[PDB]
Amino acid sequence: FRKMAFPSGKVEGCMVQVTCGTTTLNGLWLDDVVYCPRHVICTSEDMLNPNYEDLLIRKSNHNFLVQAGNVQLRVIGHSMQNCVLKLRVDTANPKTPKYKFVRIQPGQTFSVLACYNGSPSGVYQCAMRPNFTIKGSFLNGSCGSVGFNIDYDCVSFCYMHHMELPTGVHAGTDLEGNFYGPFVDRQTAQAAGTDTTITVNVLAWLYAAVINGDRWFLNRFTTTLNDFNLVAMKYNYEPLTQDHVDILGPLSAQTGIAVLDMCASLKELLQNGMNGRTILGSALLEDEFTPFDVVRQCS
Amino acid sequence: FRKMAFPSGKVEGCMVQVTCGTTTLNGLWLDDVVYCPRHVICTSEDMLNPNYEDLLIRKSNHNFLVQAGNVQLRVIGHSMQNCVLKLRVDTANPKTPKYKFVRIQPGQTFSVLACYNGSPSGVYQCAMRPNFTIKGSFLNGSCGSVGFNIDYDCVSFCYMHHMELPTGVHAGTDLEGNFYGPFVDRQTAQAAGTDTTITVNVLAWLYAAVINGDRWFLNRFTTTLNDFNLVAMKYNYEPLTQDHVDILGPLSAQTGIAVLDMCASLKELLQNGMNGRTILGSALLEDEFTPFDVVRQC
Ligand SMILES: COc1cccc2[nH]c(C(=O)N[C@@H](CC(C)C)C(=O)N[C@@H](C[C@@H]3CCNC3=O)C(=O)COP(=O)(O)O)cc12
Ligand SMILES: COc1cccc2[nH]c(C(=O)N[C@@H](CC(C)C)C(=O)N[C@@H](C[C@@H]3CCNC3=O)C(=O)COP(=O)(O)O)cc12
Repeated sequence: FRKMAFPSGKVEGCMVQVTCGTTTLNGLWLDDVVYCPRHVICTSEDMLNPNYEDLLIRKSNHNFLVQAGNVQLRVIGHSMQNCVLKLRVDTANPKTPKYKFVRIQPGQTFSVLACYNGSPSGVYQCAMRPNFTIKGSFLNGSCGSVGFNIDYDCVSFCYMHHMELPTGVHAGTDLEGNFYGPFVDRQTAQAAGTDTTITVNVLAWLYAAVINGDRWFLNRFTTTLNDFNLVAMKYNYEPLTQDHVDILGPLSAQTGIAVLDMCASLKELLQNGMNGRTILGSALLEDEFTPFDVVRQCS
Repeated sequence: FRKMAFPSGKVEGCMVQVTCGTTTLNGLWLDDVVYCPRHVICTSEDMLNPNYEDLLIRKSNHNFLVQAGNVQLRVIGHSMQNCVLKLRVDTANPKTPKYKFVRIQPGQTFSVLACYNGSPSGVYQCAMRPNFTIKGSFLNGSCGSVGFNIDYDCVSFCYMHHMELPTGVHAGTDLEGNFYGPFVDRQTAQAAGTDTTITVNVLAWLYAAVINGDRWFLNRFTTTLNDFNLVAMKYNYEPLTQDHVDILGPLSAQTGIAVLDMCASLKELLQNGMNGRTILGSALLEDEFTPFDVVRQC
């Protein structure tokens, strides 16, 4: 069991660089539209509190340099959707995959393709925290890098990178430019809310352990969803949703362990601790594997 | 600071499916040659003690089914290099990157493109352990998946997957077909030698933790290289060479913590444990980041 990203080639073929003045960021070239963070239009001093609608009115199509590698793509239109700039270019990307734009929920994981000046640098898997932060790895010049999932050659884009909080975590938008969480694209220290443990992913990990024959923590009690949720919040664990119960279904069926029985097993772990014992080799409960992640690495 | 693999697009364009009989696995298509593990020619019976050269001479070009996506490539030749079968096809792969075949040293890292039926499934980073296994994530059908590094648009292939040991770790060959370690491509339960921890990599990772504003493990003390290595070897850590010390230079210069200062930190963490704390989110001392790995990301 390890953190595994999706193959990045279908997204690599869509990465370009977008420059305004001296500001260069990454953009996403799908069909004949390039998506990138709107603050590329900002000067260093417009950034503390920018008037983006005002800033954009001064810009023209020919103020935008879009480059696939060193090849220029002529910009023939521009609009602002929330915090993302949409640049219509004169060439449909021949490497455009089947795609959708999706807004993910806390807990869901995705692969990040870290890029600089339109050139891929690395790929790794992140989880969206309950406080709408990701624990990423980004340097200057990374903005506009995207996060994604691939389901049957269809690339679901879910994240575009904008910001590093003072705590070192990262924040950004979906591909419609709506931030995850309560952050804004300004040059300003913002703090995320207190983070919690992703309960649905911890349960998936317990299912993963059972599948591999590590099952001492199973007990003979059960619980209601509401009773579990109330206890979970006293341990800094996220409450479960009906959708969380549903995506645990496959693992529940595969192991024969009811979701609410596994919750009662987790509940006992929270009230009593590990007592010097390990699960899948570890003394800590892992919370960045989704049920889908567990199914993927077991099937 | 997280484990990050190279982007895999240049390799994805090389993965094909290879079928001989009722065995299917992955192959790597570069120019007009397809590389895959040789046991794709074996039947259930042969697997116990296969005389491979004997079994190969009895195969024809038309016994090999190579599929690239949905298109089928026609084998026009075949040979064996150690545990790797080389299948010549009549079509050159347009997506062939600039590439080299390299054999990595233990402690060095690479990216693994896990593939099933010639279709890429996931990418992650591994390190060649000192006992020549890797701690990967591979299921049935993953044989022929490859490991690689990328330096200035040149892909260096170093690993082709063959086996999962009873202990759950993994083993394979370089692209010349030579196994890493004492393993053999027969269907037997094989054990590796005792593993040790990659010391130079643990130090790099401690330097990585400092760079990211975590310092709770440092201390005022210092140690000599030999006195460090005595303690390190007692804990089944690999010895630290003067080359390792130099390789860590950049990280030492950036953080202003001398190497042998960090060694004293590691020596204390080994003698005192981690006392319930975590470093970069880990309860355990992590050894799968090389110095260059840290630098490239930091
Ligand atoms: C407001 O005072 C602060 C105080 C304390 C902490 C703070 N953090 C930020 C911030 O994050 N600012 C955004 C730009 C704003 C307009 C949203 C930014 O810097 N994003 C980077 C990615 C970053 C760079 C390093 N690691 C990353 O993740 C880009 O890539 C685009 O900027 P570049 O032109 O490429 O450098 C401001 C700030
Ligand atoms: C009694 O014998 C044993 C006892 C105890 C442990 C054992 N382990 C193996 C082994 O690993 N055997 C190789 C083939 C031999 C001939 C080298 C194999 O099974 N390789 C997999 C990838 C593997 C499969 C699961 N996870 C992976 O990483 C392929 O991909 C090709 O096989 P498939 O055609 O896909 O089934 C044999 C064995």
